[PDB]
Amino acid sequence: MKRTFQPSVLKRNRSHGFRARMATKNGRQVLARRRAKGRARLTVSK
Amino acid sequence: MKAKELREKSVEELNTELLNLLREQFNLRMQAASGQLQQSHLLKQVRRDVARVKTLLNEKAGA
Amino acid sequence: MIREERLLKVLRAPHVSEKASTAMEKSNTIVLKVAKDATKAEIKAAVQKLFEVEVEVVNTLVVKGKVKRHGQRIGRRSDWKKAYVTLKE
Amino acid sequence: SRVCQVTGKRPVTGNNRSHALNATKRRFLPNLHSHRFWVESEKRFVTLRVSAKGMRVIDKKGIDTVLAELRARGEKY
Amino acid sequence: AAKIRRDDEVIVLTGKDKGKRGKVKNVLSSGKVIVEGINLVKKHQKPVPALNQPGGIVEKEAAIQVSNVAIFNAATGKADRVGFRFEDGKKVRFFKSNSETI
RNA sequence: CGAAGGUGUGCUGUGAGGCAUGCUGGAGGUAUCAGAAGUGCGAAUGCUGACAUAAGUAACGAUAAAGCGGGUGAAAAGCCCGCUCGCCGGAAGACCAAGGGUUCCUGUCCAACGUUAAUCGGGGCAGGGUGAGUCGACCCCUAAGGCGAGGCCGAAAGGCGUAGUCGAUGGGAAACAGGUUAAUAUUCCUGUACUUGGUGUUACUGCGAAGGGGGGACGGAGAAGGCUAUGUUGGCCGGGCG
RNA sequence: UAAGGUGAUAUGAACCGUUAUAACCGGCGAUUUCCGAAUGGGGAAACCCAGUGUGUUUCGACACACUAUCAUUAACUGAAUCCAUAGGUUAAUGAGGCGAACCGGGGGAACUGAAACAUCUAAGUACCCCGAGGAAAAGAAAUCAACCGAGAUUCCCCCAGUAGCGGCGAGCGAACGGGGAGCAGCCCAGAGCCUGAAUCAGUGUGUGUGUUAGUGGAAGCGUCUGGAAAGGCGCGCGAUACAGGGUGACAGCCCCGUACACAAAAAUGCACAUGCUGUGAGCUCGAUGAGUAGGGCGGGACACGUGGUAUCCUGUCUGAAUAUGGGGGGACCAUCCUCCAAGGCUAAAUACUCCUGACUGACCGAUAGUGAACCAGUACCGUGAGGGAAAGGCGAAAAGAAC
Repeated sequence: MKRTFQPSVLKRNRSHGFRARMATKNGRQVLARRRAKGRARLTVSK
Repeated sequence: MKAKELREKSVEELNTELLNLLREQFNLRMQAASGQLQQSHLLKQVRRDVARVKTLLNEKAGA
Repeated sequence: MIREERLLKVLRAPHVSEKASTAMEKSNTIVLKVAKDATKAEIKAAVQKLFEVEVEVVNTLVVKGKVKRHGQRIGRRSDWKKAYVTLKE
Repeated sequence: SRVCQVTGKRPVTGNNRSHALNATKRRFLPNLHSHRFWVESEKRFVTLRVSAKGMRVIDKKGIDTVLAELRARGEKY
Repeated sequence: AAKIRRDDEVIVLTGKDKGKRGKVKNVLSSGKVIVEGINLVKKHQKPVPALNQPGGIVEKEAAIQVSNVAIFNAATGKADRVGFRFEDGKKVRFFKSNSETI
């Protein structure tokens, strides 16, 4: 069985990284909601 | 040190004092990493001295 | 200028180990912990002007911190830079 | 977007009403056309996206003052 | 702005050492002073062999609350409350019940 | 000279209840009459924590397989060493990419972890370890694609796209053999090299781009030849004659 | 202000102090790495790569500063194409991003109710987007009224679940008028007499009262139980202070406070008087907002669902008179009454609480109260959006158990 999560940091950073949220308006709304909740990891960047 | 004593000094004397303080800082931190300096506290005071000189090196140099 | 101030600030500590001692014997190479910025040219300039010794070549590596546990806190140690400074024969 | 430059007309909204009074959201669009007007002040042609009522305005009040209030409101021509 | 100071002599108003007097060694920011030879606790001093080790059961002085001590009057011999007056431009302490400066 | 709470006992009321007092506990409680309810639980395949039962039961994760001696230790079927036996060997060996992130190495510890014990460990703890002009990234160039000044379009948000600018999984300069650490090596060391730029005199001299031309620069299948990697044999060399 | 300190877990080490530049607290300053609107280009956030100019070169390189885009303005150029624009360069100013609710506008559901359901409801709600402010919106009658009159807007209580609207069902629901809170009016469409005219927007000068550190601040002893007195008993005192909190058990007189009386070098907030800069004031004469009012068709809002439907806004096609005139008074006509659209600005009464301080509670007390009293938006779960715990208590004092 091959599972659904086949990791890759390039596709991870291109799909859910900080600049991929900061490109669009809805990603900036995502970041505003993460800061309003107060989360430690804003995105998955490292 | 006496901050007023550094207020009575000039640009060149304060620059030579800054470079001498940084040299003494380097000697002390290499000695502290080497094993000596039972008296550690001088480290802190030397750091503060350099900061004070840089304050006047902005302040006497002009507003 | 502000050259020699940077030279005073780049060096941090000498390293003491088994590999450092074997280096200084078998290769006349000193091992020392530098700042994180620390280009090799300014490392060579600093050790030449402050330590009165001519320098052949400088290798640099980066030592990553170990993720230690204290009590229950996970804490990473600080990330520092090591330099093998080779002296002239 | 479908904005008349002279009159400021926008597409407005409303309902399709049926014969059984079903209401569906529709839009009313302005009668927009691009027309080029001969302005003899700067003595060339200026294209404007205007409504037909905007053309009637330019026929009533001359093009030279309508371009002046267009310059006043800060539009492009 | 501090009534019981370091080298003052005090009496104790409350405790196993009530009425007994002594001079204050040190003042701690927890609202507690140490008065030597007045509040003796018997600590079991554990030896930790990376030094020289006395060991044993050593009696030392514990912290007593500053509300429990009061400045000795040293004339009549009873406890006295102290306040602050401006005998001259430096603020100074003084005993109540007789206007005498400490 | 002992409150709430807890835990017994004795009384008492038609009942929900109440009063007394023993032990625990160690600082709160509250008459009477009024007032206000998050006011009374056994059930909702209720929710949360604790604890049972099955039950010391099934199981202990490839049917590649172990046996003995010595050591260490409080203790050895499992650790270390040694000798035999077995298993893989187009892998169950050796190098990497991705992905992990210190799991690597040494000393020390055996509570928890390890489906058993553990003196062992990928476990805890302290220290150590990653060395590059040539390897890779970064860098120069581009594909699919993305973003995209102006622009065009769209109630607003925004959509599409030009010039550009990113984008490798592709194209582009250069290093090998031997040795060395407990842990790194085409990185350190020895020997022998190579590449690209700047700078400075020297020899001649028309050079110069964002433009032109070439080159880079390319499919599948098949077949043959020449080689080499590599292996076998013989010679040679060192030991043996059981 | 200060005789004690070097933040906490958190000991230790080396020090710094005590009459004043130890430490602490406050006003103003300085420095402020990198990412982020991220602003020199790019990028997989916290990284890579530059260009230009100046000064420092021991010649291997350094150190600063500038270089985004858009809008507006201004200056140089500048095509097709004489002219000229388009375009290009440069400078100056301004904007951009974030933030809890309140506010205004552009779009805009469905579940649901109607005991089904399509008109209707839910509902202009949820939500999305744009924009601004400490409030915002409106706002000075082409308004109501009734032959009497009131005089801008907003908010609260009545009118009134009333007139009405409505598959006349489910439901929706005014106004006039009355009582209050708060009250404030103006200006351009244009000239002449005139220029510090009644005032407003900004700088300094001064005063008051604030805010940002602080200071002083009353009066209790013996005795019994008890580990410990603040408790019991007795005998006193203060109180413009018996709010509160600690103190070895319950303290007005032990402490910090409290009532009270005071305090600011420097920075601001609000009132003033004052002095510059812009700006008009006040009399006379005129003018008085045209693709507009209205109409036809299609929608929407008014409580009002096209109905006999007044009024308002509009996508579309038309289209006046212009104060001897025009709007409205709920189809419409005539007479009366009342106002003057097609241009603007405006305080207060009103809404809200991310945050700051103080005070309060017939609010909770650790399965409660915030998800979170404890290193909680944490561990952990998920590719992501996102979801999301459990966990308080020795003692008075560690005196935390030497041997």
